[PDB]
Amino acid sequence: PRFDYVKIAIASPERIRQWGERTLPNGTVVGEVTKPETINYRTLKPEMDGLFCEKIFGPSKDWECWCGKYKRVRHRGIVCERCGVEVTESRVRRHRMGYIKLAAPVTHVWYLKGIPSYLSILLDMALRDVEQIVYFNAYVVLNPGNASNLQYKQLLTEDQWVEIEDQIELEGIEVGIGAEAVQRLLAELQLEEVAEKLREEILASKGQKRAKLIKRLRVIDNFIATHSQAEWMTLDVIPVIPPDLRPMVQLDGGRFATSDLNDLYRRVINRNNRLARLQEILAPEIIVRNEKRMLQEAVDALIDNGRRGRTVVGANNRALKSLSDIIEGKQGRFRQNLLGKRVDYSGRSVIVVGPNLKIYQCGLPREMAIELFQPFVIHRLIKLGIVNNIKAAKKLILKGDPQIWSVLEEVITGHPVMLNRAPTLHRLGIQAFEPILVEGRAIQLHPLVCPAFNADFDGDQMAVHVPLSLEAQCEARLLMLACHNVLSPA
Amino acid sequence: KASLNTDSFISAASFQETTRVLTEAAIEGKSDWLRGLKENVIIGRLIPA
Amino acid sequence: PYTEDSIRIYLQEIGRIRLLRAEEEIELARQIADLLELELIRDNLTLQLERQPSELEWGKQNKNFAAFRRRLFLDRRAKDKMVQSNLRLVVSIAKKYMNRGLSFQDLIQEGSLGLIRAAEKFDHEKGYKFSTYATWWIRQAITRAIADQSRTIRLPVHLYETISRIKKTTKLLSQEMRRKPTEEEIAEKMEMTIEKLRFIAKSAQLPISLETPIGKEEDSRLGDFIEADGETPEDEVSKNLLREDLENVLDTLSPRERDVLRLRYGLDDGRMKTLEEIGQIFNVTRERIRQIEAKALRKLRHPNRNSILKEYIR
Amino acid sequence: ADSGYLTRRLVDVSQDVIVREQDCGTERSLRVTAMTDGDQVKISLADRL
Amino acid sequence: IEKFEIEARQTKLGPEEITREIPNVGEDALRNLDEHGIIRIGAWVESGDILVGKVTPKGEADQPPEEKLLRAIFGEKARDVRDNSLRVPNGEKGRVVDVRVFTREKGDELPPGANMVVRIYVAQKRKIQVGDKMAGRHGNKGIISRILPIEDMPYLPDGRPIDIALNPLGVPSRMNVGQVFECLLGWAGENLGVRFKITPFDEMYGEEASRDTVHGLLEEASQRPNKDWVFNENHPGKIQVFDGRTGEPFDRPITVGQAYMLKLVHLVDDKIHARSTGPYSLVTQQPLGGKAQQGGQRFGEMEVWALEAYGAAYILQELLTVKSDDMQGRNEALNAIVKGKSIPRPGTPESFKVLMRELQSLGLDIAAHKVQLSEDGESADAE
RNA sequence: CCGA
DNA sequence: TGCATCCGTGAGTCGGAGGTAATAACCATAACGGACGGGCCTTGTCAAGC
DNA sequence: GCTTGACAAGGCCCGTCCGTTATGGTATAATGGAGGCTGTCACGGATGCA
Ligand SMILES: Nc1ccn([C@@H]2O[C@H](COP(=O)(O)OP(=O)(O)OP(=O)(O)O)[C@@H](O)[C@H]2O)c(=O)n1
Ligand SMILES: [Mg+2]
Ligand SMILES: [Mg+2]
Ligand SMILES: [Zn+2]
Repeated sequence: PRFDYVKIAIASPERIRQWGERTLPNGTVVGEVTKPETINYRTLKPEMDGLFCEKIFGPSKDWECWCGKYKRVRHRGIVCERCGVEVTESRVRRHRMGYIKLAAPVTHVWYLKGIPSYLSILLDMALRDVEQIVYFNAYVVLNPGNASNLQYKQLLTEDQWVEIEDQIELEGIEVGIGAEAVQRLLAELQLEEVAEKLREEILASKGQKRAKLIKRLRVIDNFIATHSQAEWMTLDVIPVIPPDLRPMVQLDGGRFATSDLNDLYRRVINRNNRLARLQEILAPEIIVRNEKRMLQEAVDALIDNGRRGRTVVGANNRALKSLSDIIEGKQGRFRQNLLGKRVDYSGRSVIVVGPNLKIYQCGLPREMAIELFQPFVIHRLIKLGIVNNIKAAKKLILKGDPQIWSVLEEVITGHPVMLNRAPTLHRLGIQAFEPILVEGRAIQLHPLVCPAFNADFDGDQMAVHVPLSLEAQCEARLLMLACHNVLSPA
Repeated sequence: KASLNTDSFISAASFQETTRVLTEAAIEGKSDWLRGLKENVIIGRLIPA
Repeated sequence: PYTEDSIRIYLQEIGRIRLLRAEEEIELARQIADLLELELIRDNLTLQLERQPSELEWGKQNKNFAAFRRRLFLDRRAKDKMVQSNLRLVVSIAKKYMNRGLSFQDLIQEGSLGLIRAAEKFDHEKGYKFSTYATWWIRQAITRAIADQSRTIRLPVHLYETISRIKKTTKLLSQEMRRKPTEEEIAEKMEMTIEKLRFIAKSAQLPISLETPIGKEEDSRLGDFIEADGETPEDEVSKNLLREDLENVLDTLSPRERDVLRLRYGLDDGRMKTLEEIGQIFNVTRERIRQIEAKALRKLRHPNRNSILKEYIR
Repeated sequence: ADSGYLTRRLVDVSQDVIVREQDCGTERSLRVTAMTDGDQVKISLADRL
Repeated sequence: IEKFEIEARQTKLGPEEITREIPNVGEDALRNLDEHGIIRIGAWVESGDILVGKVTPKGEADQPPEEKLLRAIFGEKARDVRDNSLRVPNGEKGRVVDVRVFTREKGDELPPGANMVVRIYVAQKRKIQVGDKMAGRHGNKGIISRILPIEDMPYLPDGRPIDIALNPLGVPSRMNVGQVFECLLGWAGENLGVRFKITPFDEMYGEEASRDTVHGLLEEASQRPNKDWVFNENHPGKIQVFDGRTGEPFDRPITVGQAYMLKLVHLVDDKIHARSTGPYSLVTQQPLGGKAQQGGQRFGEMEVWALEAYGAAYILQELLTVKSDDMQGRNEALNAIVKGKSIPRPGTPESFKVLMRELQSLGLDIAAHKVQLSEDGESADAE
């Protein structure tokens, strides 16, 4: 469909649950991943609750349920009453996503360990102190009531907290540790009150203090305009990527080829289930505290591996690729798959000199030309009444015929062809030519277009591209043809 | 610095420092109105030139 | 000091607690047994009173409820102390199982769960120390966590014990027969099928990541060579032209037999039907329907004026 | 690598400069002289206009 | 000599077998195969010929209504195996010289999960060709661009034609002067028959030692009783050369000699490649890369800048959508080209939806919106 | 590792 | 408040070939689930008749 | 242009049946971890310290 703009924001827990939850006709939601299983080892089918589950993500085959009994195409829009898998086409595993319900709150590592670290800006604390509270190395005072030695957002060690327990002062003093304390500190921050206090504080303050007050006020003003809560920087629900974007394929030899995202999700689910088990049976607090810190380090490695602490490695001490590592670099999604792609209807060969051949003309080899212009030849072989379908046309094309060469000669007449030599340093590195069929295997280039390509005949190769549409052939002829590119653009 | 201080977070994220640009764009809640050559290539549309 | 080593932080946190003595272990085991029998009578009261035993207690049958809460608090503190004081034994055991697939902290936490089970299963009336029974349960929990986690496509525990038995049997039959190793005698000494042995050896393989480099550089990747399993655009266009030519051939014959053949194979509904349900689409029953589709196939099997479809023969 | 990184930065800083209108209707101007480093010229005025 | 290897693996649906009975293969495509389905030693193979016939037991049997009706009409019993034979790639003709087969019950032991392994060696004699690389010992590379007949090649005043013409402008810009010393000394040794041997840095024995050695040996070769056209004292390194087409001598004397030229591994047969439509990638659904997997050329970011510096918005749009990772656009474009109609308008590419799902899985509420008549609504890009 |  | 120390961020484009990881308990016992075999019904051909 | 009757074929469906799989357990005593960096360069913030 068409759209006008793209808007980015912070995801709430209800929104993350809205991406993952899908209801059934029986009245049951199916969106939560509860087990770290992927597929069964005996039969290579996904398990009924896990990272590849067919109730959450969809069927692995077209119009087929998991347990059987619905193998036909005729059941459309139905859900199996025995298994629970909707009988749909199997391409919904590119789109359908799930979620993981955490047993403890966790902080997003983008908002804590970034620069300028918006969590410590909004909390008005130092980054080392918030990083010490989150990873269970220090306490913090949530209720400073009835004390002169204690104040709000003050950090304490374990010794300082057990020596406060001498006085049992004689009132209710609360403390907190981990991301529960950070979530409770963010949940009680009145945004309009702190904003008007900062606006009443900037007009009467010093020089270097004023820049910090301006930075905190401009962070706080974003949370009122976006209508987003400050406690949404701590995660209660974790979204799970669709399973076809983290595929698990089998190689010829029996070994399975997996992606690195499955190990990180498996660690998150394993530590979550162990934390729920420890909280169920009332384990000692030194064991439950180490389990929450490990879950915190597990969620951070899934999002950005090696951002805060030790980098999680694999088999040969190679670091696992994470959700920000698949997008953040020159091998990521932007620079390798969106701004530049591999294309169909293309080829390459070495170039030779082309004297006794005009400008705007390239010498295109014949075996290269039957491959690049194959659907245009297939269309002409049916229009001329030689064959009747694509299979006879492909058979006569591959078997070799003298009719195919006359057909290709009358097909490539007037069809411009774009030539490219890497590196493409300026505009004249891609130019369009009218091909003539030469015999041999090299591409014949005209000697006058050679400084425009920076190309000599001692080993250079050039790529060839065929425009398909009629607007694309009219643009190669009127805008890119080599007999109109005499002057430099610089 | 002038490439990263543009009105479009898609171009600034595809250029350099993707994590920081996406974090400030998510906190500021900003929209990308698809005005430029680099966004329409990523979207898949005709470029506006 | 500030550090980012969580293992060092946890080792300092367990080094802050001292080690027990033996009479301490006897007294804590007595309090743990008291706690467990109190939880047993609590569990049978929940099984009798439909899970509303929070205000019910058989230890008394106002100050008595406070004494009961104090007793329960001291027994729970005794259990937590006996678990907490022995966390050094878990670190001393779990440092041997380091490179089998789990990290150090996962082995420590699973051995801690095993230590919890050993502290709730200890018998002080046997004279034995706590460390032997604790070592048994900690190694049990660590090996069960290895067999349950640390593999993407996980294998059951009996498969791991079968792999170990096969390793021992092959090494013993290689000590006996020094040359010419024989899978026939390997399957003989294990009393199993040779294709079952090949299945065990195939399931025992480890996966390889799609992000591993192929050469000694960063230019290549394993996922760059894996083809997506789908249908080509050539097959799509060939079956679409086959569908169009098929409909244009079928609409040349009589209109009744054309829709009979179309409802028979799902060329309009997307649902292949039986012979009787054509008899409920019409009202004439299914015996005329089979003769209709038979003579329609005989008319389409004519040598003249039907060879346009004969080129799709593969 | 230095040359190509400079080229990528220059492309990203000015990927949205398209000719949109025919005239802006301004009175501001740029003074052009012949570029000289010493007594001999480098670019003359006729080449610069 | 090329080497081809095929393994008869073990599949869950059944064992793969190497056989002579292959479906959808004609009569005379099996003449070179033996009784087991393998080629014999000394057979000539070209591109597409069967080396080892192999089948595997496919077992899904999910047929569309078109195939069901076509097998209702014309008989057409669908077999349980499919073709998986080893074939010669595009090009790579030659003679089969070694057909060694390894079987586990013959005494061999294999990679696990494979029944038998066949290894086939195919040898070919490659002549010199237009597009091949050629070089000397002085860094003077080049590509052959024309092969002329000897009646068209220039010839010497004894009537002997020239084997190779090199451009003289590649010498003083590249500053490799020793090739002219080498060709003149080799031509003196050709006219004498002595096969010289000269160690480098020979200017220790005097000033202009290489020049004096070369011209003195050329003079002594020209003092032969029949060969006095070899050296001219007016212009030393040059002699008169005649044109093969007209018979006229060239206006200026030309340096001739005997050079030692080399043929390099960069031949045009290993360089030519073309793709119409092949396999695709797993997640991105873009064409693969590489000659071995019939991959497509990468249209990188600099090529996108070059197309944007032109006009050419439609060339750039079809290069990014209907030629890569838009599957409905791929099918529609191929159908419109085959049926001769207009190619329709493309949709959202597949990698952009992958990026949207990845940014959502990072925890960012990113969505596309559409405004129409005072209304904002979130659009569904997955459709 | 090599080639442009 | 100025200077020293620290940390995160970047470092050109295409093509070919080869090619990865690599060591570590054992035992009873019940619950579970796919496979296999009769029962009934639904379905698909021969065959004679108006 | 249909109709009824014989002859089988084969999916659903509910029993056992045996191989797989999950779970619990073992009682001398054992009580803080191996394991690599150590030859890049330059710029910009952010601490941090005198
Ligand atoms: N690391 C490299 C090396 C080479 N090239 C490209 O390859 C060409 C190399 O030309 P080549 O023929 O190898 O050398 P010449 O410059 O022609 O010099 P010579 O004639 O002496 O070989 C360069 O222009 C350049 O565009 C490149 O992009 N990157
Ligand atoms: Mg060159
Ligand atoms: Mg050159
Ligand atoms: Zn089902």
